[PDB]
Parts: sequence; structure tokens; C-alpha cells
Amino acid sequence: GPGSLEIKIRTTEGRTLTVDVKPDRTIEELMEKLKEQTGVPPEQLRVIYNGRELEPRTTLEEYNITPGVTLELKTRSSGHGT
Repeated sequence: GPGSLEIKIRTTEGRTLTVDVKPDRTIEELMEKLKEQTGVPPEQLRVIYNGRELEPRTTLEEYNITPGVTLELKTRSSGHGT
């Protein structure tokens, strides 16, 4: 296998990020990386692979998050609470 893989994450800020992650990792990882990259809190975002919505609880291998792809951030405008 590749071990890890270099993907991209276009944000609600309109910028495209570029991080490397492993296919065995969860979307929680992707949300963690984009947080420390652009600064935006992932709890208010949705990761979008090639026009598909990705939940944090699910793995990368489940969505075929392969190297060279562009994930997008569509807003998740609903807070858990105060």
C-alpha cells in the first residue's frame, strides 16, 4: 500500500489546503488537520469528497480518500448547544 496519501481540503474561506493522512484514519483526522491549517473550527463544517458528504465517525477507506483529491468544506450551521 501507499502507507499515507496527500489530499487537498478547499475551505469555506475559499482557500485549498494540502495535507497527508493514512487511509486507515477517520474523517476526525481530516477535520483536525484543516483546523490547524486554515484555523476554522471543524464542528461548524462538513468535509465533502468529490461531491459526497463525509461524517467524522467514518473512515477514509470507506470514502476512497485517495492522493490528489479535493475535499470541500460546506458549512454545518447548527451548534450542539451552549
